[PDB]
Amino acid sequence: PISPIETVPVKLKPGMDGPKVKQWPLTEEKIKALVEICTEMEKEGKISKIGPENPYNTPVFAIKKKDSTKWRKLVDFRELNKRTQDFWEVQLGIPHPAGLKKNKSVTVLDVGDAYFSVPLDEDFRKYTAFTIPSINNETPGIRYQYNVLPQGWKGSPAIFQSSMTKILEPFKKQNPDIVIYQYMDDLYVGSDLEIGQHRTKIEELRQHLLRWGLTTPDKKHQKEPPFLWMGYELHPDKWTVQPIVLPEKDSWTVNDIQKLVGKLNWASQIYPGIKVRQLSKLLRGTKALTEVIPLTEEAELELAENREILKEPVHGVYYDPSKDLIAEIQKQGQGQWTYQIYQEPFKNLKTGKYARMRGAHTNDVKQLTEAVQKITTESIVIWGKTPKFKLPIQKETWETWWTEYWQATWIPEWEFVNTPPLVKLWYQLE
Amino acid sequence: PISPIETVPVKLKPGMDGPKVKQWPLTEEKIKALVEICTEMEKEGKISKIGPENPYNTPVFAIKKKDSTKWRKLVDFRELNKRTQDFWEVQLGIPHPAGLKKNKSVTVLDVGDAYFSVPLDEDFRKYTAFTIPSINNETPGIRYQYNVLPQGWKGSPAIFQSSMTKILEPFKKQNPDIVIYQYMDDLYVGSDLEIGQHRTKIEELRQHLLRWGLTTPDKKHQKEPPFLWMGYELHPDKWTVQPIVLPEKDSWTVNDIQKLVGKLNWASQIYPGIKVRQLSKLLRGTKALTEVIPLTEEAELELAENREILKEPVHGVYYDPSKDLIAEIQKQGQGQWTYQIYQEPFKNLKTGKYARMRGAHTNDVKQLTEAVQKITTESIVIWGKTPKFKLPIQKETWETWWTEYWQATWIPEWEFVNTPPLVKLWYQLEKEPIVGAETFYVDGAANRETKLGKAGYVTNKGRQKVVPLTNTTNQKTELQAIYLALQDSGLEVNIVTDSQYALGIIQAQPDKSESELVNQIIEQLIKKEKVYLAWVPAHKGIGGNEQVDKLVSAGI
Ligand SMILES: CC(=O)c1ccc(C)cc1N[C@H](C(N)=O)c1c(Cl)cccc1Cl
Repeated sequence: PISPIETVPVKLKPGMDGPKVKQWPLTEEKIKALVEICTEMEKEGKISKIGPENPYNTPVFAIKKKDSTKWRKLVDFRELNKRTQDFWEVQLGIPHPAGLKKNKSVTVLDVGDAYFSVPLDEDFRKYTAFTIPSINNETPGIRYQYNVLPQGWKGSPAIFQSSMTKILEPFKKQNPDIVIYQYMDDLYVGSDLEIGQHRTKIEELRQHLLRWGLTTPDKKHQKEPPFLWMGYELHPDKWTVQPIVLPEKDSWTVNDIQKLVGKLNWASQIYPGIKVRQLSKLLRGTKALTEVIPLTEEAELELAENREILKEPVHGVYYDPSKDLIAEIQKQGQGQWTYQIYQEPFKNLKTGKYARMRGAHTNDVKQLTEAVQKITTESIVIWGKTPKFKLPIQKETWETWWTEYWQATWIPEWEFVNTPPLVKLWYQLE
Repeated sequence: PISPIETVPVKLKPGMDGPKVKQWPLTEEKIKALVEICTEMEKEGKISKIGPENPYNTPVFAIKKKDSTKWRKLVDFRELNKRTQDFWEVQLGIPHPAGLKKNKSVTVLDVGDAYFSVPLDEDFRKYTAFTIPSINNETPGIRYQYNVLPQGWKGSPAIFQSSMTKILEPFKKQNPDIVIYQYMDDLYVGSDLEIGQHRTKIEELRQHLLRWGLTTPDKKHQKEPPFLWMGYELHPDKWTVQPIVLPEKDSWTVNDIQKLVGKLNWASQIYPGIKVRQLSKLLRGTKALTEVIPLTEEAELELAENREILKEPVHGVYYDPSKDLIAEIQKQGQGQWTYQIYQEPFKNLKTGKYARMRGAHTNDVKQLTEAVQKITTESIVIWGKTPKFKLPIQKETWETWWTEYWQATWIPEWEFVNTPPLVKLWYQLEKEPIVGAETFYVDGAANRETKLGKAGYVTNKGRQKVVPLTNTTNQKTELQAIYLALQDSGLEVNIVTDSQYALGIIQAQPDKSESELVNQIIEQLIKKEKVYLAWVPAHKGIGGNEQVDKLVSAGI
């Protein structure tokens, strides 16, 4: 049904035309699924095929977000955003609650299906153009364009911002000590009450939502070993750490001392004022390796002294909203990985480790993907911004498989590290 | 014959106007050669004479081809295409024959004046204005204007294509399963019906199109069975590139060499084995197509090694989804690998090659994997599917690779295969330092400006050594120093370094690198029993480095 509701005229940053991104080749199964989805949406008036006059485009993908059964239609609006939303980052930006992080428990739930009913500016749909790729370039692409509000887009929830707040009041009222942030198709809700009491308050909001509109928060269902029920429950209470960790035992041989000092010299680049000379002096003798050499006096003063500087470190812990967040992950153990987020080199905002039960699915890629996603949400909460990921993998490899384990509505900007970092330690950071 | 099809809306680039080019007249027989066409084109409705209003001009040309009996004209919209908006990439991608389904009968129709039948936006017509003054330039009032798609205009391809796709829409409905592919001025229709039963539907289609203003000149079939599309030669059950002849000179240039490589690579699709490692390695020089590049001994043994295959014709099969897909990869050496994809044994579907160029020293495994990639990507692009991989590699060797390497990857279904060039890891550096092995603290450098360096070492057991070097880099030194440390060492050794650079290359566990030295080092690394390696700061670093570098510096 065509809704007579009025739209909001959308004008991006002049001197910057619409997106003309390249549609990655997809699996047959993937294209057909997308065809299904689209054909359905086409009926739902949501989208409409276009002609050649529309030269713009946008990537599309097939995900299995729900619980790996039905296909979700992911859309890479990473460009359109830059093109519009970055000027609608102020022109309609949603402020971030700097306490959300200080919270004790947070839950994320989809609310993308919300904008589907809302109409889109007439003089702008063109830019929403996306294409379903034909196998082996058989026929040209199947071209459509959103007549309503796009899910993947950032300018969508911005507009829905109004209608959202309004619907939120009733809950925000009866429940004041509950924070709510709206980043794209998702709503993050934070509470300080225990899980049980908290989980119930959720179904509440879930139900409340379904009450005030066809806004249907995708249902509950178990999955992993310790049986869950619903919602991605995050706990920013423990969102902190110092993954440094020095050898509490292995500090006897030359090598143990050798390799040690090297890391410490890299640490210089981060934590300032780290004395190792008194220590490095104990090896200057070109002595034989593996020789079990005990620690001296004046050298022992450089060990404990700088071992406490790593426990409590603060200096320039400033986050610049002007600058962008950069997160680079590095493969470590057979299951563990390490991420470091900063905006300026060595000025580490948040360092964290990741690891997926090495056994259920010891997939190299799967992990990375998962990690990327987790690292992302972590920032959203903490800064309400998506980092540019420096990914340690092959450009092509990724553009082939990320969409295989991608369980998010959003797609962060990424780069690929083709360089081996000697920064790989037992427990590495950046 | 115009088309009643809905013309798509066309406009100019933001705040831009149509071309205005009062072309210089030509009182030649050419001036009349035009009216012959225009006053028979306007008759056919293609164009129309417009009032002396605002319509701005565009260059006209009444030229005719060499001895062309039909004196046909041609107008070039070079400036117009500048003003007109951007359309959708008509033929962005290209369909590769290797991913087609074998059809019993096929026929190709000529859609020449196809563009001349499709109408043009009623509001864009005015931009196509053109004029033609006669003799004494006393009658310039011979201005026309296009109504259909102008030949050589910007939108003509995208639109037409678009229009056409919409024109076939209803036809492939009343009788689906009939494969119809359009390309520029071509229409490749293919169906699995007997010649007669097949030729039936064809005439249907023709009349169908005929009812849409578009006409098919050729009565039924005219295009001979062996088709030539983008070089590709097409046949009902096979495909190849019939014409693939590369001449032999004695002193060619870059201009000729690039083309040679071009043709060779083109042939890589089917002709299995075709290599270009050395054949291209020489183009590395400052591009100057008119500069003659002296053939090398290897370049000789390669071209000849290539011609060997190219001299004899080989074909490729088609796709049959019902059967599974498979591809096998094999190493050729010097960073050159070759792959073949097929469904039925020796029923080659397609082949190709991958090469790690411009870069140097890389693991054999990294490549095999990189290879898998190029293919995977290609498989999907063509069949939209991932093939079962048949590759020469032990699971164990591979496992330890991804477990040890830093960059993350993923190689789907793959099975082992046997072939002399068995890919493997010949060595592995000791994780933990060796207890009963000599230690070789090493150092090296060079007076960057003088180009003369010094490499050497010192051991736990005061076994020093130093060797001067000239005409080398600071890096070549750091490496040389290790080769030494290896040479004069025993079976199991521990080596310490000050170069992060030197450290890497080795850990990469590469092999067969064009770098002579690296090879001399690799071979050492293979012979050895155990080998540990560590790294420490270059300058302010001690552990011995505080005396090993003070020993290798003398001159500046
Ligand atoms: C995408 C496609 O079907 C296509 C693309 C380029 C060319 C030259 C012919 C094409 N199809 C034709 C056809 N009418 O089906 C074709 C096939 Cl399917 C197999 C072998 C020869 C031929 Cl001519």
